[PDB]
Amino acid sequence: MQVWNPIDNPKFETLSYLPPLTDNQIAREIDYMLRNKWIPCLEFDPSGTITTLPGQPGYYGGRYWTMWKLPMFGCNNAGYVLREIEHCKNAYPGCFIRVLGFDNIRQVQCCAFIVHKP
Amino acid sequence: GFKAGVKDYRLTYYTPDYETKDTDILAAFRMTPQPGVPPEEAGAAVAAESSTGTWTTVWTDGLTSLDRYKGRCYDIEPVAGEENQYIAYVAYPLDLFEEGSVTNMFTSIVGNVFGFKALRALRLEDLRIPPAYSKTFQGPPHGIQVERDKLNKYGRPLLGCTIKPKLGLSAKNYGRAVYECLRGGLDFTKDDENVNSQPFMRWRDRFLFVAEAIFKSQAETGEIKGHYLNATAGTCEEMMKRAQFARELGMPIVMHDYLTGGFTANTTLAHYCRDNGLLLHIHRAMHAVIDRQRNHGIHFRVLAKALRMSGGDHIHSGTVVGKLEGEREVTLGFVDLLRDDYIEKDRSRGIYFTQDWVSMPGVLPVASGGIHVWHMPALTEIFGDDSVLQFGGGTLGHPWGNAPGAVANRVALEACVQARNEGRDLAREGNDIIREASKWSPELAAACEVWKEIKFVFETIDTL
Amino acid sequence: GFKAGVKDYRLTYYTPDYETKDTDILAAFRMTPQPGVPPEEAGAAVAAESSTGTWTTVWTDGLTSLDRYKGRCYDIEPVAGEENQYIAYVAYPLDLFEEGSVTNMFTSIVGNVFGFKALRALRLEDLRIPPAYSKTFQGPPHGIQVERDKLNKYGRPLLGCTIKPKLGLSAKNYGRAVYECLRGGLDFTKDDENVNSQPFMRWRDRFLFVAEAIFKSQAETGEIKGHYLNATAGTCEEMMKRAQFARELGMPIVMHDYLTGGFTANTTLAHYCRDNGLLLHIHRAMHAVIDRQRNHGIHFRVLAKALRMSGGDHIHSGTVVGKLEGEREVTLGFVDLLRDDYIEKDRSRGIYFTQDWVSMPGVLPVASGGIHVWHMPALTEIFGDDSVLQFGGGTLGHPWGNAPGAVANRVALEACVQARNEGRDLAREGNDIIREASKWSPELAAACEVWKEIKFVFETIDTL
Amino acid sequence: GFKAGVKDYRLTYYTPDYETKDTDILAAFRMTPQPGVPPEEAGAAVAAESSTGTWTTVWTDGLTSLDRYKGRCYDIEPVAGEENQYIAYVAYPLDLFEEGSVTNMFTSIVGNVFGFKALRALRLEDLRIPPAYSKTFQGPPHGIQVERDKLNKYGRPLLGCTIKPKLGLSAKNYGRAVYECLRGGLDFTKDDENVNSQPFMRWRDRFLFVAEAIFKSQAETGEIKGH
Amino acid sequence: IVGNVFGFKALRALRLEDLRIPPAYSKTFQGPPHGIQVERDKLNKYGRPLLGCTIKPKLGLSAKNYGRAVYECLRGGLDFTKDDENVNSQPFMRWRDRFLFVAEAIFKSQAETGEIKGH
Ligand SMILES: O=C(O)[C@@](O)(COP(=O)(O)O)[C@H](O)[C@H](O)COP(=O)(O)O
Ligand SMILES: O=C(O)[C@@](O)(COP(=O)(O)O)[C@H](O)[C@H](O)COP(=O)(O)O
Ligand SMILES: [Mg+2]
Ligand SMILES: [Mg+2]
Ligand SMILES: [Mg+2]
Ligand SMILES: [Mg+2]
Repeated sequence: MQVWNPIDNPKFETLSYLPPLTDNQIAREIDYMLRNKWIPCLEFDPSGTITTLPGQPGYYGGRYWTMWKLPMFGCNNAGYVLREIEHCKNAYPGCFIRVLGFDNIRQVQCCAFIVHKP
Repeated sequence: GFKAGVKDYRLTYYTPDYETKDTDILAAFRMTPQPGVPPEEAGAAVAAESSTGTWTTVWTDGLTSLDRYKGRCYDIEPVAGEENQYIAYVAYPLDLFEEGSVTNMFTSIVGNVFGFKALRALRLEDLRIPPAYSKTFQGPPHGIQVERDKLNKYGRPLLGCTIKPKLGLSAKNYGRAVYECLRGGLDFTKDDENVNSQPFMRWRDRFLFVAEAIFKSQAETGEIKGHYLNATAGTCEEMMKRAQFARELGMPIVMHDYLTGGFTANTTLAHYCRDNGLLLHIHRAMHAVIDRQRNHGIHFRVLAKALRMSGGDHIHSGTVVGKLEGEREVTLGFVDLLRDDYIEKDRSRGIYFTQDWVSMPGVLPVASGGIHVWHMPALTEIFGDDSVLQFGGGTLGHPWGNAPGAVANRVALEACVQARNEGRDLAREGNDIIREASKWSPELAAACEVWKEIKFVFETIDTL
Repeated sequence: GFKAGVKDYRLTYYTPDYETKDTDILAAFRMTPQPGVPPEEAGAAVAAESSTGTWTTVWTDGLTSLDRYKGRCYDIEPVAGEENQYIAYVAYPLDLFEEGSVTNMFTSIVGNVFGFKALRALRLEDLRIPPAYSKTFQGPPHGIQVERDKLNKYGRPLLGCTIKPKLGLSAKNYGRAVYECLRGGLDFTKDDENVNSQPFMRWRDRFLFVAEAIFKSQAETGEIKGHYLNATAGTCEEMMKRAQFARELGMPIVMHDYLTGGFTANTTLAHYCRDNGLLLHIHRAMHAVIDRQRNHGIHFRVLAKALRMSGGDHIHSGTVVGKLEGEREVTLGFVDLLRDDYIEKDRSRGIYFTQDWVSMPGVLPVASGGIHVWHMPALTEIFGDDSVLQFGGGTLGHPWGNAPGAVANRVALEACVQARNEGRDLAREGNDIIREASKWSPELAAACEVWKEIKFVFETIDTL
Repeated sequence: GFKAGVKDYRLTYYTPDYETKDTDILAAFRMTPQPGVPPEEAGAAVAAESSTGTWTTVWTDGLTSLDRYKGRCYDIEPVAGEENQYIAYVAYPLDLFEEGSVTNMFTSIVGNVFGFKALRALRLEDLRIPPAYSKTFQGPPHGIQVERDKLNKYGRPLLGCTIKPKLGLSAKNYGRAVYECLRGGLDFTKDDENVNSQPFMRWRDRFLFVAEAIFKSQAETGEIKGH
Repeated sequence: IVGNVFGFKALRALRLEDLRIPPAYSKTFQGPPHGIQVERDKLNKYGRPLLGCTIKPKLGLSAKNYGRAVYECLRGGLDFTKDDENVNSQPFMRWRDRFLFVAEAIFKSQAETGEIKGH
């Protein structure tokens, strides 16, 4: 028998229960979004906590982050998304960073994962 | 003039050359006449006694127009592989139904014709709802897209678990097995269908002990969590009281059994849940008394399209491999009717008509019943994302506890998602993926060894 | 200790030597196992998954007492005249049900076991309700004896008629065919099951035009009259609004369809009707989708005992001779369960248990569905007094009108009552009585000549 | 991609070859363009600023589908007997309106386009309402046939009269000129449009004095009366 | 004043220009709820005109995308934001879902610049 640790063990949603992500396995999740005609984007925030309200169902605080420049409309090669992450990392070396995708026909996001931690 | 007596049914209600309108409801029946009865008199006797008709002539028929208020049979075909079996088509005018009622439609179409002395069997397969009739319903309270945004969860299917034993636990022990499950990796938790309010555990102090575990497990992992609370009751005044106490505590979701509770009580809860911001989960109980046999009853593909009109955000839909009966092609056919906006005719899956929904939101399907970690690659290829997966005894039956038994259910799903979105075959492989994954996780190699040789294989009864 | 794995069902839930208590609920099932499954594993798999049980072992079983909260099978017998068919008996503890709910009992007993992969059929026949469980229900609002005193009618069965055509009449023509029927000799009048509120006739101005004919026909003959108003609707807020406008006008009786409306909505109308002094009439619609076939479903003798506990003053029960299917012995067996206070075991009529009702009021049965004046002597010997008889097309299809066609239905009943309470045989005779009576009444000789050669004779499907 | 600037209206909203659906609302306009403006730019400038459109390009247009939420002009004809006058046809998708509101339809179709600097006149003539949109309204409370049956009057037109002078009568004199009219052969009587509640006659004691004349004139001729 | 006289057969045109309301008739009305001076004091803004912006495209956006184009506008220097005149409650965006997603952006943009905001 083994015991799961309850102290100082945060998690960050999808893909966060697997071993850490290498640089190769990152440019395989972008070629899957490009093969279905979706639109990449970037975000960053200094904190990651969640707050509530006394008696209002379905209201949570801390779900919006800040957008880097603009969505990349009409992008075909995966070498530009990788270069923009490096520009984002030098300006704010003390924030989290996330990668998103957009489906414009059903109006809903399709992916999300973390690429940098403070 | 007026002439009293008895007449045949095929002199008014059998019209073989008729062109239908785009404002009509259509139905398809499979029937078996008794010996000595023509296949057309029996067909005309089904349209007559559902709209306007009786066994004799009356004088009040001449005070109104009957060709304007009558139903009529227009097509009959024989089944291949049966001496005496046929399929009949019937059309209904629009001005016969009340706007906003699911009760009236079922009272009219199926209320008296199943028990005639001149028949041996009858089954209803499909219906068509014109866009001019579905615009008078509210529909699902939120939908699929408005529910994925409140919870902030994108890119993978959702996960859950139900609490066991079914009955016999107290109120403080019931909420201690919720915290350990939710803190290990799951998203939801649930009551059983028959846990309402009973001498060993009353309803009001369970709602309070469950709400204390969600807050403690939410501040420890940094993710949003929830639990379905059951609002089924014996009267409406009691069902409305248990829905107002979940709103004061700030809970997101509730439950209801819509076939033993009724269709009138399910359209009031749906209206309440829209005006106050709650989510609704629907459980199909007592559905196999009607749906199981091939030659008598109502198919579930018909009971599915009434829920989408009445209102709901989730629904159970069964599994292909498990302890309960189901078929692959029929399931793949009626999931499409639940999730999509335009569906075409495909007789290889059991669809008789073309259906449009003119922008009504879709519903999420739920798969449950006797499934463990070896079925993971097979349940991801059939349903994909946009679905919910539930393990009740495959979580609480782990040899180490409730929390270790929820890490093995999340690692096995993420390991399959990563392999799928890389270009691998989830049908030929699937054993190798789990076998490779159970090498850096010691909680998966333990669950992989107790349920290694468990399968359910029997014959099927329906067979399309 | 705790040992994880999979076990057989017959190691805990099969107890062949058990003596039942007088505080237990009992059930009888007829089943058909799949090839390669012992008849005792299948019986134990039905008791396990209805109270407490699942497909694997869990660690929380040891936090409570299981022999105290479990169901168990104790008797199995084989059917004579079949290879693969058996009868199983199951007992349930009292602390498993919620007091005052018909919904909970059906959710527990029949919610998941009908669709197992290791079965081909299953049917429920009977139940036993101990006196310690039926004392928590209200029951019928008034009863049989409190209803015969408000109306001042003693010594003969009651009479009625329904209005045809089913759909397509306006609101002023609908109330003109009521006055002519009620002024000729009838006691009641009725709507059809699918007349709720529709573009050709809305509900609020029909309630007003019908109330004007009752007052005019009651002051002309000096007898009390009535009409069943239909209160079925799409939500509860609208069903509760049509019941207050009937009380505001001073009407005695209303209607409801309790199988397409639901069990939760039928227990609040019953509570309202007791608190405000109204009478309730119940229509069994959509009942032959479940009850018709011999090897799958639920018998109507079970659905009657739930209505008696939920609440109602009338109920439909079918006829022996007509256009709908029924059997003499089964009907004579389940009428006794509706009208009496103590009933014993009789396997020649289909009763498996002994039932006691400890002073709950009875319910009146109603016969309808395609009967004319030649069936009168046969319907008086079977039911006697304490029943209702309805002729819809046998009244409105008379060659002279609505009022002449209601004198012939009253003369024929009184002529049979007088002959019965004189010592004559109503089975050998009955033709001579009608033939003698149609000599001082010219309205009976006219109806006796249009329906002389009309009978319904086909084969029966159930056959006890 | 995204390119900022100003563009013509006839590059997206003028589709001369389009076949309409049976689930669409249709409108007909008569217009008069200002000098130096083609008759096709002006037509496309009316469909654009009623559903989706503005005077410049924005970046949020690419987050959704625009051919699915846009209105479009499909037919233009000239009026006979006028140098500068035309008729334009515009179609609207169904998912743009709220069910059960007459306010929303008029706010969308006619709310801003009548006061553009590049026009001199504009008039709306007709509309078409599909059956899938009128089924969400209640409609008339009773109708024509349910009202002739409550009053028991068949075979001839109805008759009425309104009371004069318009303003300046007291509450007791107002109700004695009703009895004399109703007892002579009329069926109805009426107030004027600007009699609500005023210092010379308040509303609550006029409702009572009028109800006393109907009862007296109804028991004298044996016919139903009203006001 | 204007209910029947515009459509007489003995006229071809008619237009109304002005009116005069005596002080003995306007004293029976309530008037503006707050005014100009009671509104500049609740917001603490003196010495310059106010600024705003409306959201485009007019119709066709969802409820989560509608509220993330409000935060970016309000955090850059504006004071107000606005709906379009024909955005009430429609199949692509219902009214109760939008009132909640808009209220989440105001709180996040008000705690970052230290000024009062609205919509
Ligand atoms: O009672 C049960 O069996 C379950 O709680 C599953 O428990 P386990 O995971 O322990 O088996 C589900 O409610 C049924 O599967 C519903 O069936 P369906 O969805 O097919 O209608
Ligand atoms: O719809 C009908 O047929 C009836 O109105 C009878 O009309 P008629 O007298 O004109 O035939 C009755 O509701 C059914 O008989 C009910 O059946 P049951 O009581 O057997 O359930
Ligand atoms: Mg369950
Ligand atoms: Mg009927
Ligand atoms: Mg006037
Ligand atoms: Mg505007």
